[PDB]
Amino acid sequence: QTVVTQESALTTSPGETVTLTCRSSTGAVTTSNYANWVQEKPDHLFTGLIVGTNNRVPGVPPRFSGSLIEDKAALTITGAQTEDEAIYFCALWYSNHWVFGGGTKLTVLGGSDYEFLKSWTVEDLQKRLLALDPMMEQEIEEIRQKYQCKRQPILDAIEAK
Amino acid sequence: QIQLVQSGPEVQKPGETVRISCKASGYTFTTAGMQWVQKMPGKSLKWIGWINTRSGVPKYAEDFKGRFAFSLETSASIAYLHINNLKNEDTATYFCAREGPGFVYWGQGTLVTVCSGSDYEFLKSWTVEDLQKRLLALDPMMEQEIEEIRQKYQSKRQPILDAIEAK
Amino acid sequence: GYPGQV
Ligand SMILES: [Cl-]
Repeated sequence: QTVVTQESALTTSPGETVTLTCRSSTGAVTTSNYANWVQEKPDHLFTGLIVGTNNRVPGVPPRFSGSLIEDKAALTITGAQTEDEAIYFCALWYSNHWVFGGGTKLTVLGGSDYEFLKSWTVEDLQKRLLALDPMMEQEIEEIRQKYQCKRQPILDAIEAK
Repeated sequence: QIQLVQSGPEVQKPGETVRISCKASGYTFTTAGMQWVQKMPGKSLKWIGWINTRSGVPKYAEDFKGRFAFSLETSASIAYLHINNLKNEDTATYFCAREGPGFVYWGQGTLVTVCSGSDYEFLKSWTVEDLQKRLLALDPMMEQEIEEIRQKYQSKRQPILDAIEAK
Repeated sequence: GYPGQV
């Protein structure tokens, strides 16, 4: 019965502040909803950002913060970066189950900016480079399995003649 | 350093059973609970439940308790999701995610594809020649999707290679 | 507060 509602889409530009909100159809969001914010990038790559209303997950940059504003949970990005273009989902706890919002597609104008990579160590860059290989192979195998399902009814129809 | 690594994609037929694994590293496995989440294609997320890794006691979402079950192999730092009597609507990407409260660290996701075979209805009326043509036409479609993935990942590697080369 | 295993 409870529905959690987020803006379907927002656009920002580099360095702006943007606020995403998360509303409960039961009434006000409170700390007892332990609001979460998580980020999805391609391909179905999720990371945690905030849990428990305002606790920033280790390693998440300080431009992300969580709060309650006017009976909603809110994620504020103070100084958006192009790497923040992603889908943001909230989740609220209601006594005995988690309920997710529908997600907000955040667009960041300005194309791709890779200056952040300059601050990484060569070791961490090499690690990120290698980590792309399992991601790629997983996507390829998923496609193979999609086509296995497309082929099967055709093979069955040929065999049934 | 904390990582959750899930098993690979699975393709199954309705009525079958699947087991998805989630191998944890970089923290003491038994000190934080493991959540499971379903993301149906194009749609948002549903919580399946959690399992307490200290006590083994699970908590399930109502819609999932009949055919979805959690288990642990604590000595291996693995949490499992078991789905029995698969339905077409179970086609989705499944994630494990560590507490908390909620979803702090996420596995990469495991796509379970339940093949419906719903084309078989119309395809049975086709000649073998038309069926064979359709079967063969799937090959360039698949290979072009795969090559597009390869090209997409090449474009993802380049900024990283350039940053390495500038050091 | 939250009854999960944190
Ligand atoms: Cl042909």
